Amino acid sequence: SDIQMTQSPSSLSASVGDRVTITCRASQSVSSAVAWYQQKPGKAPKLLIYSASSLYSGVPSRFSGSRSGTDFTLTISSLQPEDFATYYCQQSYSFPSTFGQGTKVEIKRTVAAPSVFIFPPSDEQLKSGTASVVCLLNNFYPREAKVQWKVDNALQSGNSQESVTEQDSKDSTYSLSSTLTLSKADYEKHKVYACEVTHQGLSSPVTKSFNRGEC
Amino acid sequence: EVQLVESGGGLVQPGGSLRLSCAASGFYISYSSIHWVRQAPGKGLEWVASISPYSGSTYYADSVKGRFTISADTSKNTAYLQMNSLRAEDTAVYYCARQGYRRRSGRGFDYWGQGTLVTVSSASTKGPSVFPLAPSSKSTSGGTAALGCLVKDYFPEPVTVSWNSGALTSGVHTFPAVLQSSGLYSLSSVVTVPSSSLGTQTYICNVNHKPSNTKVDKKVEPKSC
RNA sequence: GGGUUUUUCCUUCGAAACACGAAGGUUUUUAUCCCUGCC
RNA sequence: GGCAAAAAAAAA
Repeated sequence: SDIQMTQSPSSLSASVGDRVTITCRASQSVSSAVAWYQQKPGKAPKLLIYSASSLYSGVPSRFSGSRSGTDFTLTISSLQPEDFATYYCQQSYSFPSTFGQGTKVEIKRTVAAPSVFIFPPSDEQLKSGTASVVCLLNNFYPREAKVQWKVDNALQSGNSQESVTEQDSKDSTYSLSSTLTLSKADYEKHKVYACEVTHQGLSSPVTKSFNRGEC
Repeated sequence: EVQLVESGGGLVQPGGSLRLSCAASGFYISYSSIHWVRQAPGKGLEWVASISPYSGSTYYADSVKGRFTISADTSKNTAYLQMNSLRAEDTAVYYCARQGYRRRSGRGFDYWGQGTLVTVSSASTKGPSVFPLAPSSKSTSGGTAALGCLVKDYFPEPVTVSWNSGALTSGVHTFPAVLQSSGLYSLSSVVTVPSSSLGTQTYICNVNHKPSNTKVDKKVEPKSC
């Protein structure tokens, strides 16, 4: 007889000043013994609402919760950039206790074009027989943006790893790391190392590069 | 002023055992319910145990009964979690939480530790080799330009990078570690500044991998001529 | 029907989900208790 | 009308 919490949705995205609503439905009765948390990436969670609807001492007024039988909503009257987080609902009606799968609220802001960078693999790393040229996209929006690697105009595939920060808490911009990993052979073998990115701050795709030796 | 500080996690091998502890400061653990809540990497939170006051009664998630066991020491104002028969499924960040005061917040959890990461793996630890990423120019450098440290090949998470020992925070971006086919982690930390102050200031990153027990500071420079 | 004597469920509170405590509540079961004498 | 009686245990 374990109670299960069903949060909706898994993710959502609204502009600043938009109104956003999360809901959790309970398998069975939990009274108003429901709490809601905010979790920003990596840090611990924070209490927003206790007792299904009461507002915890210190939280902004724009967060509220209500209960309709077994239907719990959590509503953020005005979205603000500080509010990109992941929200969880918790029932503490009986043991064991149950959370939701979690709702990840992203934020909508105007398109911001990445400033692109390329780095030659430091030769201390060529001291070790491996190559790590690496490409960078700083402070941009939206998240979806595509990097292509070229080597002597030869398009490359299946050898590069991308990593992207969480959305910024102030201006809600993203940042991405494309790292191409290769050997010491293939680095001093070819000459030019192109990195082209296609994004919506770009009329045409932008490419940055260098040559080997001439650094 | 209230604060919970968990510790004791790390890398442990399957079948192995750990003990976490939770050091309370700011309030006495005997008068609230203390719970442990774990969170898998990138997945959601999961209640694990709790002990309620005065009675000292405990309760456990179905996931961990038989294996896990929560105790409290009211003198050391510490709550503990002994973990036996550890399995790969148990790899997570572990939080201890205080249940707030009944009038002040019902059954809500009002203060949380910052969490201690437990890695269940057969692998053995390796510290990173860290390589600088230099701002590359073949002409004059009067703009804003970026630079950073590459942190390659280590296990397990986490590493902690700090530019100039915490002096540099504006425009710093430490990327999440991605896991290479090698089975080791590797990430990049970047910081932006106007190059107008490049030649006068120094750019060292403070990397630190306590699993491997490594602390390295590389010193980021420009390239050829 | 009205009770006596024991139980429980619930409610508010005690730093308090259970356990312990305080102050309260209005119901109902057992033909498995009493409804008897006196001006 | 005025008194006096009597009396075991369960459940929400």
